[PDB]
Amino acid sequence: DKELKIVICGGGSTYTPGIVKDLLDQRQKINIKELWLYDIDEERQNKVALIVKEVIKTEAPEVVLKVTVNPKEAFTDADYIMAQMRVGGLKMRVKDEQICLKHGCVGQETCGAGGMTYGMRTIYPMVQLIDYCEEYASKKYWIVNYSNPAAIVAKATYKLRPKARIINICDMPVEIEARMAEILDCKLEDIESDYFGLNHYGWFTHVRCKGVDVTDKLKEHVRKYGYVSEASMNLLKDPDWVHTFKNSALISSMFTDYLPNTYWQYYLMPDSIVDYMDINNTRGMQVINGREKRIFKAAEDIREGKPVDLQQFYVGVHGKFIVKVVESLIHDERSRQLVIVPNNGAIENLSDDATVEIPGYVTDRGVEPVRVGSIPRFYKGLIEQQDACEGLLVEAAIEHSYEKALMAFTMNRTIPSSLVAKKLLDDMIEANKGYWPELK
Amino acid sequence: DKELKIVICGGGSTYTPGIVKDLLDQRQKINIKELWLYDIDEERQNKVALIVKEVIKTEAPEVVLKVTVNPKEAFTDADYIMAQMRVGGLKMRVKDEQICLKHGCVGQETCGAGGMTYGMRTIYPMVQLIDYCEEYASKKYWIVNYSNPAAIVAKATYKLRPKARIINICDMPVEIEARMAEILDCKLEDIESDYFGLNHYGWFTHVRCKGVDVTDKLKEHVRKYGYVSEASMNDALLKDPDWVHTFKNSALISSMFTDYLPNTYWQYYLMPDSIVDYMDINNTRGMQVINGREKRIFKAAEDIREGKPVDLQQFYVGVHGKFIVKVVESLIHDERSRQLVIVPNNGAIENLSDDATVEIPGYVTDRGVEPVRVGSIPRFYKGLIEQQDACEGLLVEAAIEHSYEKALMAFTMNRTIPSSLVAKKLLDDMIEANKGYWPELK
Amino acid sequence: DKELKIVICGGGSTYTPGIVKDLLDQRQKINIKELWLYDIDEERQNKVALIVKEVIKTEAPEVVLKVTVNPKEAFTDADYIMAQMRVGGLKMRVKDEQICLKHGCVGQETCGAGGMTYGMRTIYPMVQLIDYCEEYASKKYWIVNYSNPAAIVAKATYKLRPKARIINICDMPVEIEARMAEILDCKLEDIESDYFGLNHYGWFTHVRCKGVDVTDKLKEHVRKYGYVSEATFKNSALISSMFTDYLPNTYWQYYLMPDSIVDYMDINNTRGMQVINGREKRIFKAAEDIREGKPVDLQQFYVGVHGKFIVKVVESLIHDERSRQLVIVPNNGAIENLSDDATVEIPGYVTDRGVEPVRVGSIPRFYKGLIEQQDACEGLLVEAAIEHSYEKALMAFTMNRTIPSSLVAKKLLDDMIEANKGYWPELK
Amino acid sequence: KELKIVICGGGSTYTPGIVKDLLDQRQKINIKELWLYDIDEERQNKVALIVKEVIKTEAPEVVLKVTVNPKEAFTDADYIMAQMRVGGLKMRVKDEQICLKHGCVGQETCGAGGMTYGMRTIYPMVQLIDYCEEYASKKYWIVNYSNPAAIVAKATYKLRPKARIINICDMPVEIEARMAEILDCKLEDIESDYFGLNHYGWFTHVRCKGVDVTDKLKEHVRKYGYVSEASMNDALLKDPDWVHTFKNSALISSMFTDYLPNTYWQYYLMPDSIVDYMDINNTRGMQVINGREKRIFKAAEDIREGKPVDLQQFYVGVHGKFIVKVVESLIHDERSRQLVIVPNNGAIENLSDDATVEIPGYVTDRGVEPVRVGSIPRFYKGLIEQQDACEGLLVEAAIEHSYEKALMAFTMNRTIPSSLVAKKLLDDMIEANKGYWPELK
Ligand SMILES: NC(=O)c1ccc[n+]([C@@H]2O[C@H](COP(=O)([O-])OP(=O)(O)OC[C@H]3O[C@@H](n4cnc5c(N)ncnc54)[C@H](O)[C@@H]3O)[C@@H](O)[C@H]2O)c1
Ligand SMILES: NC(=O)c1ccc[n+]([C@@H]2O[C@H](COP(=O)([O-])OP(=O)(O)OC[C@H]3O[C@@H](n4cnc5c(N)ncnc54)[C@H](O)[C@@H]3O)[C@@H](O)[C@H]2O)c1
Ligand SMILES: NC(=O)c1ccc[n+]([C@@H]2O[C@H](COP(=O)([O-])OP(=O)(O)OC[C@H]3O[C@@H](n4cnc5c(N)ncnc54)[C@H](O)[C@@H]3O)[C@@H](O)[C@H]2O)c1
Ligand SMILES: NC(=O)c1ccc[n+]([C@@H]2O[C@H](COP(=O)([O-])OP(=O)(O)OC[C@H]3O[C@@H](n4cnc5c(N)ncnc54)[C@H](O)[C@@H]3O)[C@@H](O)[C@H]2O)c1
Ligand SMILES: O=P(O)(O)OC[C@H]1O[C@H](O)[C@H](O)[C@@H](O)[C@@H]1O
Ligand SMILES: O=P(O)(O)OC[C@H]1O[C@H](O)[C@H](O)[C@@H](O)[C@@H]1O
Ligand SMILES: O=P(O)(O)OC[C@H]1O[C@H](O)[C@H](O)[C@@H](O)[C@@H]1O
Ligand SMILES: [Mn+2]
Ligand SMILES: [Mn+2]
Ligand SMILES: [Mn+2]
Ligand SMILES: [Mn+2]
Repeated sequence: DKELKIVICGGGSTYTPGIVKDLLDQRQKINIKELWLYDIDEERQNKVALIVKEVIKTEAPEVVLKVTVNPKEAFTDADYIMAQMRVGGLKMRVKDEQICLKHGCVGQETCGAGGMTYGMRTIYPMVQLIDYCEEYASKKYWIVNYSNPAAIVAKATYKLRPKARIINICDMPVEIEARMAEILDCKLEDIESDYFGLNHYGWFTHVRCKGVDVTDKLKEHVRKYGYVSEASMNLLKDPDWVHTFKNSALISSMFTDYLPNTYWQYYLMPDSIVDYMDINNTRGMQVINGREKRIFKAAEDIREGKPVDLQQFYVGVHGKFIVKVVESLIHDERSRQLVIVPNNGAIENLSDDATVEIPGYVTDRGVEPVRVGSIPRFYKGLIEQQDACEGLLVEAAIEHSYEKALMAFTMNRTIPSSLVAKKLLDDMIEANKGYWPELK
Repeated sequence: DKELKIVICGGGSTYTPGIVKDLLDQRQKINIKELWLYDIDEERQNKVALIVKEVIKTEAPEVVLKVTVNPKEAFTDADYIMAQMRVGGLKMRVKDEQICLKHGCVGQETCGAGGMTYGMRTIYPMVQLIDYCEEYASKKYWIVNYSNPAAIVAKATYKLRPKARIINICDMPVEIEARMAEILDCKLEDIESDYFGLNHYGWFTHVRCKGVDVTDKLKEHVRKYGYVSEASMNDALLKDPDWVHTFKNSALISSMFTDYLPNTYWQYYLMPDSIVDYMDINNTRGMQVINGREKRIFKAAEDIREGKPVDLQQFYVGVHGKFIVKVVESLIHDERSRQLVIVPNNGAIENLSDDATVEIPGYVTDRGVEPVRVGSIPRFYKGLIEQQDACEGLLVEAAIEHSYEKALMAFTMNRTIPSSLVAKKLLDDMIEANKGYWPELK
Repeated sequence: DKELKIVICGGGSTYTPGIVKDLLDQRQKINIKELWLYDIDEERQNKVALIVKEVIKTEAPEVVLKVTVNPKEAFTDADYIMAQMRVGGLKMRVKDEQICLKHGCVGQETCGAGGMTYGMRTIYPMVQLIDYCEEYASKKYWIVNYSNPAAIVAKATYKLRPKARIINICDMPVEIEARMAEILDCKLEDIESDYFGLNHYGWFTHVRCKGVDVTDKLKEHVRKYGYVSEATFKNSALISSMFTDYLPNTYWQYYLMPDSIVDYMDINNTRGMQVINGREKRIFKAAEDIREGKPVDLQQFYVGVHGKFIVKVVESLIHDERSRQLVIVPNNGAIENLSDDATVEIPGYVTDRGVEPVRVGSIPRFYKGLIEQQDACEGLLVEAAIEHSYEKALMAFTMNRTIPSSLVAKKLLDDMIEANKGYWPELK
Repeated sequence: KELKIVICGGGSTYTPGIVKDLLDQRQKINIKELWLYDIDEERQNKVALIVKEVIKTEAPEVVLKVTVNPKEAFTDADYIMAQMRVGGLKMRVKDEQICLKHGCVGQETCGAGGMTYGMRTIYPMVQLIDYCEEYASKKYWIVNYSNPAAIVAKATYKLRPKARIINICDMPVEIEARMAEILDCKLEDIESDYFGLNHYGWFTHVRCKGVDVTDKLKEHVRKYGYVSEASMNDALLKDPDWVHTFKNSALISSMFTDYLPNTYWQYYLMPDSIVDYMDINNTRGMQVINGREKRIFKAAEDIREGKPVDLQQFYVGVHGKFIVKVVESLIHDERSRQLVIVPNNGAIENLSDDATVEIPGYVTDRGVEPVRVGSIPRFYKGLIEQQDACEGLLVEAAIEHSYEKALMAFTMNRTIPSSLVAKKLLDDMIEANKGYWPELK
């Protein structure tokens, strides 16, 4: 009910225009006082801010915009801080994907040796974001972080800053039930699923469209066509997410207990992913020539006074799900979202420091995670491997240990051998000088 | 959208006219096809049914009322079963309280040896209620059980019938929240608290009115006056002098242990000395409700049969009916209401065993309860729950395995019982007084 | 092997003449270079030391005796320190038992409010003994502590000094094993039992003499005459009859039947006064008769399997003999249904590097609930020592079974604070 | 008392060795009769010939009995030493052939080959237990040292929890033999702390006569591995594979510097180096056909003709002595501290209860008393948890007759790089093990 200072950490992001409009679509419920754009790359944010200035003009010209690179200005009296940083940028992302494919391992943004490399670049910058809000922001601030790797960052931030008023979320589960809703002619607001596992490492146990269970109806379709549908093709315009949503067919057919997350293709079938990818045109290269080009081109058109199509960025359930989390934090709406919380008994046969991705009711005081219970053996063993992998990686950043990171690389299902882990690790240390913590 | 068949298991209860009116007040949200009153005592239920018909005639005359003692006719195609049975009746309640006071122990309805005795009378009759609904009722039935002892029956029903579509609740925390509403001059709708422990064995960690945390302000008042305010005296529950003494005893407990606001029933566990002296062997609490709540509900039955006018607002008091109807209503429309229910732990409270039936906040869905991950509790409250959970656990094993030694272990474990020697003299006294109600113990 | 420096922490104890002789009997295995007596009451230690040298020269007059009160003197290059201290002495034990009987509670040395009060006196003096040896003693020293209350001391010292080279034992399980052997006509060295629980809070699950299990024959006799045989003890016949699974520890007569003990105890003549005018007075009169040249009987102190059990643990630490004993150890999964920081009393193999406890497994519900209550009771009392909290000490008093209510617990704790000023830590 | 000793699997190549090491303790083991039981009648009698001349040269007063009847061999049996290899030494070859056909490691106990070998031995082991509970002495003991000990011990405990069985393995003792040869220490004075699964553990501390030598061993093993100069003289180092396995541990000990690794970690941590090293037309299972199995059938033919046999070629290795010491400890209650396989149940706190871990324990006359070792670090918890789930899912596939549980188990295994490869390996193992594997719907 109070005027709120909304701060976007990483204003120069390609998702910034879409986030703002989805935040402006909920104006009558979120009392925006000042919309702040914060970033460490000034000239990059200035170009993206010109689109935000046009998104504000076309949707709500009364919203006051603020752009800065000083953390004191951006975070002083900050009420809600939606974090979406990419440490190193997309240029460092293709470096992670090239080194992995050079050694024959999968090169992904969040999975495999690439995601582990991206993680240790984001651990300490995220903690610095925590300390910024603890010093300057409101005493009851909130950091709705959806920057990747969510599994490693949430595990690192919980062990380093346990008292941080933070909520780590991901939209990949929301994107899957967006596909699941179209398979059934169901509307996305009427969908709801039970879920467990780590980030990019979970399963849909039960699905229901408006209270009526559905899991069997979806299981039959996904095992035959995957998460694609005849209406899905109308994000599905991207020729790479059509491969991911289709790849869920073989996984859901071999293991028939639950409906799988699309990120299981990189762990269950890494040999097929390696042959599918191309080191000369990695996914990061595909978005530099795609999403990032179309947002720089739109910034140049605004400078040239030419009309821009602002609906390029108003796509996906990405922005809608994040604003709902903020909206539930403001009015205590008790929204049930698949968020990432410390376990501490939520899943009994898992460790306490494990950051599981489970359903929880978003209160104004934080997430109230639902007690899930015990999980089967096949899913405990997979999570125990990744949880130890992520845990050894965090401990490598805390202790500045080379062996701890080497142990974490060997633990990953992507890395096939202890010898490959050492050769992959030594290449990342060379390519992350100035980003990674120094290992001894 | 679907017409529902609501069955009140135990229609001859003193709370039956209350919850019937509280159920009729939600007529737009609960589509009542028929209202069924089931009981094993035909004559007692027919007298209460006279008042239920008078309540129906006053609030909603379009609701058809069916009264029966046949379980197959009562539970066939049943949609929602609200259990409020008292195995042995108030007759056995005064005998449990008198036997305890005869041995210098706290004789309470649900706490101490009287509660454990009342529990063993209710285990198998509750299981028979479950098998009735599994066999006769709808495949999506729900048993909103609020019969006591809710702690023992929930742990027993979960072990014997784990697949039962049952939800065990209690109004004692809600009644405490009503007092906290009066102390703060806050509306009960705006109240919400964090809570953990067992039934009649819990603690309020945080309490907030309209989202604003008011725990520190409440414990300031409770430490000096207890759960009693000057506006609390105006309501109907605080008319009973036993409830005034019961709420005002929380001042000592909230002053010695300053972490949380205690549940009211800690009066008998933490202070059995001050309770054995306060109670009267010749006028126990069960005797008081016989000369009070039970007397005034069978008087109104005779007044109805004599044409004299009956004051129906006698039984419309308390948050008893309002809380139980809200649970069923949240089961029908999937309202996701956050209530303090009794669920199997299974990691909800990490320091406790899996089969511990803890009383924690949960969201009532049309599929059951989704309990929130409470986490770890400090040492002083773990050790207290570990003792009672072992006590209640050994008592459930005594009913299943028919073991006399497990029952002696259950009585020895309880905090009310001072020694194992008193536990045997009390147990053997309960064996004879409950011949016909208890399971055989070899 | 190496000539070792044996130190007795508490030379003014009434047990010192017995421990010394039991240690001299194993002189062929324990290479003693000099026997030390450490204490803080040099007036009391010098009188008991007169009995020691007379025990020395009547058993082995070639070992060197040393009597000092300087902590650096006694613990420098010390290889084995045998702690038997009693903080407050026997003059405060009588006050712990009188205060409990003032409120109608169990007035015992180690069980109830008397035990918790005694435990709060021994925590920090024990920590100081640890820090004395960590800097002055040998880097592989071993502290064999058997000073009560072992349950509260072992839990407090393990949380405060986790890396302490300490072994907490108790002869009460061995004394029961002695009376068991007398029932079965068995040699004490041939008896061996499986055991679990807290110190003075455990049970005998299986007992065997010469390999043959004799549990059923024992509990037949113990249910009739208790642990007493034809060749406190007799009270265990009721406990073994009401609960038929295991053979109980004798100390369960205070927790399972507290009010029955209160009717048996006389406040004007407590147990601590029986030893004042009994064991303690026979030690000082013996030292008095030694000072006057009167011939003394040194065999009156040689009684008991008390000293022989503690020497056996030390000998097993020296030569790595793998002696299986009932030792108080940190749980950490030895009993699954108990917390990690629970100090369980389970059989373990005494090695040259410490005790290797056997994995016991899960215990049934009735014994878990009783242990969980006492473990939380002792855990809260230890937290009251570290955090200096009056509410934590009140919580621990309320948790104890022998306390009828929290009302009596507050009146009981307040009386203990009045009588233990100078021994207890501050409680805000 | 007089004891009836039964060797389950008399046709084994280790039968003459364990008989020699059993007769060396004839004063500590009162042997009433020595029984050789097996299902292969023709194979056992040939191996029984060597056993007849072993007893002739050592203690000709021992009564020898051969049979193929379980009621004859197991009635009144006091101690049974499990030694079976169901399917034979040639089904082992096809395990190591199919694995290398898909580019995976082909090992007797590790990878898809060991999981396949395990599924063959689960129900035969359950039948051996039910044979003894029904026929043998009421206080019988089964000293099981037949592989895969990890999967068998987990399956036998979940199916027969009250079985009087003790699962052991000489691999830690074979390493302890090598460690003793590096430090000029005697094997009787060696003693080590150890945790993990069977062929999946780590040596945390090592002592020679009670003095820690772990840092001194790490200095040598990180350079030459478990290979030393005195080790070469031993008969096991004359095999070219057992030298490559003991020197391969140099890298694993150099990368993970916490503990000394079990030599079987080369198959889990290095599936690239092993598949490159293995020859598909001459696997380890083939090297024992024309190697160990040829030297024992040569000796069996030498006896029936009259030619005197050299029996000391079967009298090498810590395998037999370590097994006889365990059974001797059960008879006289010697409390021998051995590295055995027991149900966890809190022994390793941060592991599941049904996990069968390999930890030190004191062998009494009533079973093994394992020591409480506590929690293990994160890197070693995650590795064991993955293998524990792998072996757990494989045991469930045997009990529940589920094809999906088997596919889940083959996918969890570290040596299998993909679910696609896990499905292709499982389908080939099903066809090759028809009649040995249970049905998988
Ligand atoms: N979890 C999910 O479901 C999900 C979905 C989409 C995007 N994301 C995350 O969104 C982020 C942005 O993606 P993008 O394609 O727009 O990236 P981008 O590289 O185009 O932009 C990232 C922005 O972050 C800024 N930044 C970098 N380090 C920073 C720091 N320490 N503090 C503040 N700002 C910093 C950069 O300067 C840049 O402006 C990534 O972390 C991505 O993984 C996550
Ligand atoms: N959960 C709580 O906090 C809470 C609050 C109020 C009441 N209660 C419980 O409500 C119940 C009723 O209280 P009351 O004072 O109105 O009781 P009451 O004695 O006046 O009436 C109880 C009724 O139950 C019937 N009954 C007994 N055994 C039965 C069986 N096996 N099947 C069906 N009906 C059976 C009796 O015949 C009688 O009609 C008690 O169990 C009481 O403890 C619980
Ligand atoms: N656990 C068992 O099985 C077992 C058996 C018998 C006795 N005990 C305990 O062992 C101890 C034996 O002593 P006792 O009963 O003969 O009493 P005691 O009073 O005769 O001797 C205790 C000695 O401890 C000394 N002391 C006090 N504070 C000290 C400190 N800080 N450092 C060193 N010495 C200190 C005293 O001055 C005195 O000399 C007592 O605590 C007794 O209860 C335990
Ligand atoms: N400590 C260890 O872990 C260790 C050490 C050495 C050998 N082993 C195991 O020893 C076993 C034997 O090795 P080997 O090379 O001598 O084998 P082998 O092939 O030479 O002999 C195995 C014998 O088992 C018999 N057999 C098969 N099924 C049987 C059944 N159901 N009951 C009884 N006997 C049966 C066969 O007929 C054959 O005679 C293998 O399982 C091997 O892995 C393990
Ligand atoms: O019947 P009474 O003794 O008045 O009890 C009144 C009731 O108060 C609350 O509702 C408690 O939760 C019940 O357990 C109790 O029965
Ligand atoms: O001191 P007493 O009354 O003689 O007690 C006899 C001794 O035996 C008990 O078992 C305790 O271990 C000692 O604390 C006690 O001193
Ligand atoms: O490869 P092989 O010659 O058959 O020997 C293999 C054997 O050697 C190791 O030392 C292990 O102790 C055994 O478990 C294994 O089966
Ligand atoms: Mn994501
Ligand atoms: Mn109640
Ligand atoms: Mn003692
Ligand atoms: Mn082996």
